[PDB]
Amino acid sequence: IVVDPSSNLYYRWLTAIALPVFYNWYLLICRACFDELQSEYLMLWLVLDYSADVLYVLDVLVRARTGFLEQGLMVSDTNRLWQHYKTTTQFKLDVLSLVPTDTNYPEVRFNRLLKFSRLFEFFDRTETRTNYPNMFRIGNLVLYILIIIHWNACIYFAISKFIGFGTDSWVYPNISIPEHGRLSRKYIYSLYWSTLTLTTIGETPPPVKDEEYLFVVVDFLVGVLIFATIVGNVGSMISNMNASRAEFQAKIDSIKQYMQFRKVTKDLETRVIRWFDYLWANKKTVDEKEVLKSLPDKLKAEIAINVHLDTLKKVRIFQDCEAGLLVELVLKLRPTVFSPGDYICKKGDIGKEMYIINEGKLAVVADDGVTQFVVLSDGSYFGEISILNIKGSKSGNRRTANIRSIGYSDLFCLSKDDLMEALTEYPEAKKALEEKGRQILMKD
Amino acid sequence: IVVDPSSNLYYRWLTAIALPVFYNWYLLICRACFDELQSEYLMLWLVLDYSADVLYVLDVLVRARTGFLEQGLMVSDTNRLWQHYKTTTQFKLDVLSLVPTDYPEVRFNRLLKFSRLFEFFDRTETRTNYPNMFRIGNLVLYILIIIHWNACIYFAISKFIGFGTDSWVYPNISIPEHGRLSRKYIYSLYWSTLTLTTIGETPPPVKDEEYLFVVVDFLVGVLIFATIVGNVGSMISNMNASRAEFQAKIDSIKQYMQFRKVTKDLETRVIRWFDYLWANKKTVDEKEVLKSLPDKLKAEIAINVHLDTLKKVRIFQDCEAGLLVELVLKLRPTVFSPGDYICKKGDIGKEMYIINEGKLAVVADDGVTQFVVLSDGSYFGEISILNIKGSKSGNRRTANIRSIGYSDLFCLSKDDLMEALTEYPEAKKALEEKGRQILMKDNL
Amino acid sequence: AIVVDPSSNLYYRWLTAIALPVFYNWYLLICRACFDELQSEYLMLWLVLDYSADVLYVLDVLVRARTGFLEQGLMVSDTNRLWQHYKTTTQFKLDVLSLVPTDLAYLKVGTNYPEVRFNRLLKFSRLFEFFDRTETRTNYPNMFRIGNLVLYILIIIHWNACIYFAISKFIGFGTDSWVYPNISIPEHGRLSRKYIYSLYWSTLTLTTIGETPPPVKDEEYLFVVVDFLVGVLIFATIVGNVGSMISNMNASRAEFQAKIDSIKQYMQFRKVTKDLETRVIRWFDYLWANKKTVDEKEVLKSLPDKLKAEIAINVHLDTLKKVRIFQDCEAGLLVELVLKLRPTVFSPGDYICKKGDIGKEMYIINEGKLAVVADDGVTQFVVLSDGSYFGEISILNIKGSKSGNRRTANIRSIGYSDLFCLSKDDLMEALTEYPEAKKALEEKGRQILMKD
Amino acid sequence: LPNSIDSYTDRLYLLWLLLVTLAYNWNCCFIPLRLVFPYQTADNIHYWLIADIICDIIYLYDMLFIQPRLQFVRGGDIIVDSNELRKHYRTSTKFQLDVASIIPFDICYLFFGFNPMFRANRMLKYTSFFEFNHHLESIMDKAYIYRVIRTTGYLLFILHINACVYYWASNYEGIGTTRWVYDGEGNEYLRCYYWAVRTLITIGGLPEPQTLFEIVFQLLNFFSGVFVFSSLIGQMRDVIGAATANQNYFRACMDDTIAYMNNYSIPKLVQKRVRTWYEYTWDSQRMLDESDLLKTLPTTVQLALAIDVNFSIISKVDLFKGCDTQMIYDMLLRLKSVLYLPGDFVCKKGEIGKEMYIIKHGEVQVLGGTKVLVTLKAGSVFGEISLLAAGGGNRRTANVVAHGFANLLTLDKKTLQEILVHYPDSERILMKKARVLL
Ligand SMILES: Nc1nc2c(ncn2[C@@H]2O[C@@H]3COP(=O)(O)O[C@H]3[C@H]2O)c(=O)[nH]1
Ligand SMILES: Nc1nc2c(ncn2[C@@H]2O[C@@H]3COP(=O)(O)O[C@H]3[C@H]2O)c(=O)[nH]1
Ligand SMILES: Nc1nc2c(ncn2[C@@H]2O[C@@H]3COP(=O)(O)O[C@H]3[C@H]2O)c(=O)[nH]1
Ligand SMILES: Nc1nc2c(ncn2[C@@H]2O[C@@H]3COP(=O)(O)O[C@H]3[C@H]2O)c(=O)[nH]1
Ligand SMILES: *[C@@H]1O[C@H](CO)[C@@H](O)[C@H](O)[C@H]1NC(C)=O
Ligand SMILES: *[C@@H]1O[C@H](CO)[C@@H](O)[C@H](O)[C@H]1NC(C)=O
Ligand SMILES: *[C@@H]1O[C@H](CO)[C@@H](O)[C@H](O)[C@H]1NC(C)=O
Repeated sequence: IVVDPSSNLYYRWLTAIALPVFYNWYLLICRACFDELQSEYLMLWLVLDYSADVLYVLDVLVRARTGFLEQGLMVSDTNRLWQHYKTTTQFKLDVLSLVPTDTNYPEVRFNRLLKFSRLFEFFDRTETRTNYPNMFRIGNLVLYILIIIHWNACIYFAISKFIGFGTDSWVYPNISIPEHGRLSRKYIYSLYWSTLTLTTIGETPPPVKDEEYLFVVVDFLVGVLIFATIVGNVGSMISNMNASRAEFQAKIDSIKQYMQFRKVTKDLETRVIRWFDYLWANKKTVDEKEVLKSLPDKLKAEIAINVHLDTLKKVRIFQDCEAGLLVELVLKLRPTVFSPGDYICKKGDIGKEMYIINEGKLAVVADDGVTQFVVLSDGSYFGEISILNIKGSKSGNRRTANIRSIGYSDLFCLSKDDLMEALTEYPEAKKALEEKGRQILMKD
Repeated sequence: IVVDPSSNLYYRWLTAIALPVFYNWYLLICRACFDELQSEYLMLWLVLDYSADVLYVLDVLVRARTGFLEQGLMVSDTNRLWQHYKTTTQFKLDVLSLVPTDYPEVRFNRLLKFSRLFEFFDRTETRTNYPNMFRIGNLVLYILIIIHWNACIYFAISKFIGFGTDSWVYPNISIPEHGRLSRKYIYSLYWSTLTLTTIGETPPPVKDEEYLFVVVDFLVGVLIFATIVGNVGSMISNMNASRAEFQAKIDSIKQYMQFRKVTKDLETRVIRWFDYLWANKKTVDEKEVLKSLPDKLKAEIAINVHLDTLKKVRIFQDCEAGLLVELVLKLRPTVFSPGDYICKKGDIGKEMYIINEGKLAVVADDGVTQFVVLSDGSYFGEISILNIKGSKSGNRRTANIRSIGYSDLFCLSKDDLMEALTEYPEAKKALEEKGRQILMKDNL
Repeated sequence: AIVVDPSSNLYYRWLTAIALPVFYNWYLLICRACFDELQSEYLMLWLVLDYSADVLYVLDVLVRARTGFLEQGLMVSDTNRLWQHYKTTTQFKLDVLSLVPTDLAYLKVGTNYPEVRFNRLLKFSRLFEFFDRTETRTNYPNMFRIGNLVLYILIIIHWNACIYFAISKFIGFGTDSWVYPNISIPEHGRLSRKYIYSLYWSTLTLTTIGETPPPVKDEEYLFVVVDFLVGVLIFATIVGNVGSMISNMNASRAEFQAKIDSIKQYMQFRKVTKDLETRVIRWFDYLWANKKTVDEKEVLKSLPDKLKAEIAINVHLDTLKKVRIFQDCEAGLLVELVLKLRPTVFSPGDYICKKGDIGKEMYIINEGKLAVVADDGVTQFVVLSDGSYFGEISILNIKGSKSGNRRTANIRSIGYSDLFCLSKDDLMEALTEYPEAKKALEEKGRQILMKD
Repeated sequence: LPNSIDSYTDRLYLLWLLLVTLAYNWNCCFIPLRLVFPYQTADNIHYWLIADIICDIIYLYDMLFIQPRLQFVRGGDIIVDSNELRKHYRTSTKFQLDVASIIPFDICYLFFGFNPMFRANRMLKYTSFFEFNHHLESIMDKAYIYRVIRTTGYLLFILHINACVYYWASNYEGIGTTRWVYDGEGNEYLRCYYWAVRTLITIGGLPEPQTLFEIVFQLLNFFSGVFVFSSLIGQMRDVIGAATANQNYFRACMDDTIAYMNNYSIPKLVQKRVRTWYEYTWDSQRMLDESDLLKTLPTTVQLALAIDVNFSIISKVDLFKGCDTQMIYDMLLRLKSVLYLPGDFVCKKGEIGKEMYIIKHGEVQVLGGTKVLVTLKAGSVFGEISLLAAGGGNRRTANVVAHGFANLLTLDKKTLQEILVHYPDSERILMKKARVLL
């Protein structure tokens, strides 16, 4: 069996190996530096160390059976997978994370931190798989902050143990005093010192000796760089989180300034502003071809037959013409969203667009009086005679009826020229639509 | 009666329900933690509690009779509105926020109507005319709520530990200097401000819980500071995004005029043009302003802008209705500098102009003499565009039209005109015979 | 009967001469109000400077009553209409409030209270107008943005220093540990020590540094917490403005680098050969170092068609009158020809047009040096140079000859040539409205074809 | 020492600019150090003179034997002639700074002793450091690493300059006079650098300034620390926003089309196929659309880039000998690169055909309806019998499915005729080869 690296079994393994890598980082520096946490909970660290080494051995056995894409399809040959594993630097790291250096020294297990690539791979796969990318970027930044704060706390306690407990006023205080001699007090005061140094607050006692001066200078300079990267990586997240709202406000205020420059009357001004408020409230602010211009034609057609073929299968003119021509039709359909009361086309305008109603309710209004002859619901269709343009008709060069919206209709439009470029490759259905249009025009 | 969710009465109700939600957040955590505000002003908190529960049950009724949109139409059937409300989670939040569980710690479910406060902030952000000033006020309100909740959390932790047993906690409240309620609240607010802005003049902690709370508080204050800086940085980058884009256009133009060695008269003419475009606020062009709108609102804005200017001239009044709609749809305006020749003699003119807010004058060949001065509303370019018998020239300019001031014209190009002139044949025979009458009017 | 011009340079010299005493009135009016040794010690200097600031304020009312405005394109030059357009503004109300004679009350109180002259700060619009006109007028806009930001936060830090010293004078000098110390002590009683320690306190509080002594009373706790929240807003605007200046000081460099890394990503994806990879990369570094990386149509897109035509004439016409072919032609054809040119830069070794191909472009050389070669390699027959011309015999499609529309020779570039691409269709649609010019171009094409 | 230095393909010239950077960084980092601290003692003065003579020799060798040898471009043509390179550097604006920097004020050592304020004109050669910065940022495959190291280097340099200014002010007020000044008791550079770190970084916790000069110093230093820390945040934000720009744009378009497919209620299999397309396009191309990139380039580099990736694939097929090169170049500029997920149908038997498929990095199969006839590997052709025929013509002969993640290069029939209307003779001979081959 070959584990596919795009599957969900591989992400379950990425979680189950980013757990002991995180344990090995966090608790290996804390067990090395604090020397009572290693000595007290020794049975717990024996159990967790046996579990983390078993997961590291199974991680090597999984990476020797993880497929990789050669010419589009996955390699299933296990000897090819093993040779492609052996030529990697990750095989050197995943073998170096398993060398038997060995109870009293957890510094001999510091080569278990070398599998950082599994932890960074899990964080990358979670950020591309989850539904909350900015929430996971905040969680990733907070986890990197907590690893840096914890490693600096352990480094401050190791430096204070090397210099001497309580010989200076800067180091950790005297370990034989039972107030400072407990492990909870040791870890929480070292974490308090590391937080106050790395966040550049500095309420801690000032250094006395020269190596303490140098360590606090290097600590403040690590902390100002880390805390500049954190402030920048939160500000970039906030700016690229509300860039779409800022772009929509720029569009709205530019059209507002254009209307107050050109002296557009207040009714049309309120109509434009209520249309923009409707678009922002119902989240149709994007354009359809602008957000699907990057996908290929097959996936654009898959979305388009998934959402338009249900309303385009029950029509007068395209009933059983051609399946691929209905595919090209729903590719070349185009949306416009209308306002309530907005006339689509009066008596007198020359026709060039066929409209397909989708989530809307229209009305064939009269000229002078507002009388609804028949309300056209969603799935209905109009524009057909002025996009077919048949000879032998009345041929007044005008549309014969008024179309007015009752509510916010979402018409999916279709041009006659786009119909002809859809219809070039199949001329029998062309003649079919001409005769169907002739029938519907004679039986109007 | 159905409250329309985009009306003005619904925003007046969003103000009147975002008042007691903000009250319940602020003063419910303060009355819970301080125990002298709750015990002294008990009549005032009973009155404001009665008013907050009255506005909460009225919000339950108003959310029950608010409307939603299916098929673009306003629903007014109250059983459908009540079913759509009961299916949502906000009815579960409102019926959880109105459990009379009655010590204002039992009234802490009144904070669960936070969505009305967030809805009021979003509706004010998309309704006001100072959106960056409202977003500064919104961010200041958010950080004052966090400073207040941290002050109440510090006084609760200090009351749980002991008043004045340590140096970290709030001092001994039996002393009348530290015992007053104004001193309690303003010292807890001063402490929470010094912690959550990462300043640290506070006394250092003593116990492990005080060390751990100050660690968690400093990390939360680092993330608060980072969010404040990221919000004000995105707001400053959006407050002058149009100004920075216009300055990038100006600087690219000046870099081009440095690189291609453009002479000093034309460099100062382009610099005067960009100074005018800055000082009269036309920094964004109408061709990119009118791209994001739908075609129906674009045509209606074209009507309401250009038709009242186009019907100011009496000889262009004899034109068909939908053809004038298409003509003001295709009218493209430009602005001319003073002294800029609109048309010299030996240039074949392919444009017709309708003067809108300008003042042009006809001059001789290299001689500033004023035969006539064209004004606002008048037009020209009509005898060299319809291919009439000229004085052995056909389509040639028989007059030099300069600009007296910063004039603005409606550029209607020849082929741009003709590609839609070909579709309306008898109306265009009427327009070409009217052009023959205009040529007869000026000069045979 | 003089009318000033608000787009001129006399108006900008007046904006400098009125942004001097507005800024003086802001700064030294809050300082003379709060510190009380400045008003009592330098009284003759403040009488002279307040006479100068009031004289310039009266002259700003007389200049704003003569600033022309635009209606129907022209500058309005009649004094009654200028006075009426001034009088129906709110700025006239702010100016006549900014010249209210409070010197009567200032002489009533004994020439010691400049608190009555705080309506002289009401010409802040002249200061904002001067900073706006300078930030569009100057050659260093980011340096002026940082100078403007440093002036704004120094106004706030100075005003907050004066507010802290007024609060300390109200509470009492040296009763608490937070207030300013006892001024009868001769070390803290000096005015330079007073102002510089108050400015030090205000910088430490308003930038959220806090080395100050902690407050004692509730009014001091409240003023310090209000100053700390104002200081975190001031630090947020400082970081936002300096981050925006850094992001706009190399925006063009960042977009060019994004184009470079996208080209490198495409060429490492499709795996082109390394000679073509370094050719394209050195081609893009040459286009950046010679400041021509952004295309002429995208630079000139914002401009009107008249200024685009004048810029295209003033660039391309000194090249296009060095061609020995187009010397007998007219102004409209030369305007349309220099409008329909598009420059494309070639690298060394690059082929312009190979022998035996269908001709669809005409080229005019400008800052380049080319060579027509044979089919074997680098054999220089003619070295086409600056201002010379090729491509004019295989786009006209003159049939009946031995060549037809076949480009008769292999043309390569020697240096980094910058040709002017003039297309075939862009010439035939630049000759469609001019038939006499069309047959003149056909007769010169017959001459140069009889040469060829 | 070549006759002419190329300065773009010269790692030796990059090593020389590293040497002038090291001499210039010695001057900038050890001018104020010897000027303020007492590290120029009487038994180290020959060491300072030896490294300062090495610094002046590197400056002079730069001004004489390297910078008059640089290949530059004048008027399009590159320059090789050494006297013309020497004239170009002598009439350049680097030579003003270089001959103004190398002015020997070390001969003024007899007037006022060994004073490194005489050598403070050696810091005027900053253009060699900025040339080294631009050359290293252009040669490096990851510019954000060197932008971070340069922002760190400027931060440590302003803290070093502020440590030297604090030791000057300590020696001016007197060492150990007030509580603010340096006391004297440890390593002087380390304690003064610690004060400069805790002031510039706006931390505080130091002794409070006592006299008025110290209040002015601490106030100006805290103001400069506010703007240095703000510039540090702005530089790290610029590096972050220009480092995750393509990833953020890819993720923004991905969540935008996921928001569209959830707004129009599209099922989980179609949403999974769109997400699988997006993950494979990021893992292959590391970009959204290559046509959006290639539309920005000039037409000649577009031609050479299309030729070097597709002309071998066109010429390795036996069909494409007789076609002429201008039509071949125009169809290589009018190819479209689409991707097919595994199992997708590129040619359904019975549908209309309008496309010529050039396969590249993929493997499709023909199914004539599940048996594998010939597995089309990369470089092969299919879709050739519906491109040459007019109108409907012929339908597909077999169901063609993509086995792996095939990346087809497509040639639509409409773009083929839009090429063909500008090439009549090519159209004629192409129709003749069409009729002979079918
Ligand atoms: N005249 C007419 N058009 C109708 C009717 N019902 C739907 N329509 C569509 O309404 C139209 C309005 O524009 P068109 O003239 O373009 O074409 C007409 C038809 O497609 C009807 O009863 N009469
Ligand atoms: N030839 C001419 N045009 C005039 C005169 N007065 C106004 N005009 C307008 O000036 C014009 C300049 O451009 P047109 O040739 O387009 O058309 C001409 C007329 O519309 C006049 O006396 N002679
Ligand atoms: N054939 C040819 N073309 C030349 C010569 N000198 C300059 N040129 C230009 O080089 C050309 C290359 O392209 P064209 O065939 O389009 O037209 C040719 C001429 O305009 C020369 O000596 N012979
Ligand atoms: N049916 C079929 N087509 C093949 C085969 N080998 C190559 N091809 C090409 O594959 C094709 C797929 O599309 P077409 O029907 O257009 O035409 C077919 C042939 O040109 C084969 O064995 N069978
Ligand atoms: C710590 O305490 C022990 C006993 O209380 C004492 O002997 C030792 O000297 C102390 N350590 C220091 C550094 O003073
Ligand atoms: C607080 O003060 C009261 C009287 O002032 C005293 O009885 C009590 O012990 C004090 N408590 C503490 C913790 O100091
Ligand atoms: C200030 O100093 C004077 C004289 O030195 C003294 O009389 C006065 O009491 C002092 N004020 C305070 C508040 O201590």
